[PDB]
Amino acid sequence: IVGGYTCQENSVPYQVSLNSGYHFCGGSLINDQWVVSAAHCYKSRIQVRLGEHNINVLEGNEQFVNAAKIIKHPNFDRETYNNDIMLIKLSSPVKLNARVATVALPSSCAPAGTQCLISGWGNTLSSGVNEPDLLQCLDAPLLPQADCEASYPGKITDNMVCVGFLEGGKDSCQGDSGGPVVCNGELQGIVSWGYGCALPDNPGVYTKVCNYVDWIQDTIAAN
Ligand SMILES: [Ca+2]
Repeated sequence: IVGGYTCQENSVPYQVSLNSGYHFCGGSLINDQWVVSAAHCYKSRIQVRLGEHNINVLEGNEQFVNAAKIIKHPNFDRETYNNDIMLIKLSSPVKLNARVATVALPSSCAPAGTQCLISGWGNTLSSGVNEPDLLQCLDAPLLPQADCEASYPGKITDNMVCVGFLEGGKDSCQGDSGGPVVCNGELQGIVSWGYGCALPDNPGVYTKVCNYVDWIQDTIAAN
């Protein structure tokens, strides 16, 4: 998260860290045994870490659970990042509590102008790389599709939505990928891609979760 602020300890209890020996992506807990992330964060073996704040220090609220089923969206296109959504079934249900809680699926697609919360342990710089220890937060509005398409000519599909600032400075970045975009208590987006990080006229692009509610539920029920 570039230009964000450090989140209060455990204030985003649905945020999870995908670990493959190191933190590589983020995700959202949608129920005691399922996490939703980005298809581009796929790895054959993943350890999901819940109740995290400081990613490099044991604080007492952590719950490390291994992924049992890693399911990428069948129509994920790695070149366009279309359908960049993935589901992870944990090997066992987690203990839900204050620092480990679920986030709601969207009942509808949020209108442009809605203020959302983005969080993650991704890169904090607009140039170069700096991975933070503490969970970063960012308050950003959902942008109009016209502005999204104008920023990325011929690359924005209807399963993508831009969130952020056209003037730059604040944005999600590598490492935040798979992470949550929560507006009014509902998961509206998933960190997917973007040109650079926090650059003017290049807002972040996110997977439009409201288009996948059915697939999510169907898959959870079928697995
Ligand atoms: Ca920790």
